[PDB]
Amino acid sequence: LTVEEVLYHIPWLDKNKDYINFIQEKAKVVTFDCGNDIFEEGDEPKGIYIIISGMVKLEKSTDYMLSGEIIGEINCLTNEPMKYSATCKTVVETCFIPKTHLYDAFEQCSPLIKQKMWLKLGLAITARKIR
Repeated sequence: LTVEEVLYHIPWLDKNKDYINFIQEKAKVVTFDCGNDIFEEGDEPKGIYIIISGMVKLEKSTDYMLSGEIIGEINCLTNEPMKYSATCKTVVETCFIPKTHLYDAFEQCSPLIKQKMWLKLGLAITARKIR
């Protein structure tokens, strides 16, 4: 509903109002038409997208992503080119955090946000192993 509410669901912001307030300063709602690419394999990472609504398909020249899922964490952490494309299979609404503002958050809010992003990715790996 609100950008605030979307940010409050990101695990690595840890429901911290100060961290969320900071991010919200440059977080933007970004909408894609059906069929649009958010990015292509090889692109430099621009930031983090949290899917609000719609369906995104990742392809490495086949994984689907839905509401609540986050795109771009690893690539923002390593600053390496994307290794897959993301194509919108419906109208897709996202909350976007630019990479530079994320890095600013690590310096001005807390370095622990970065550690929490790695944590989130580890637990996903582990969960995905079981599931």
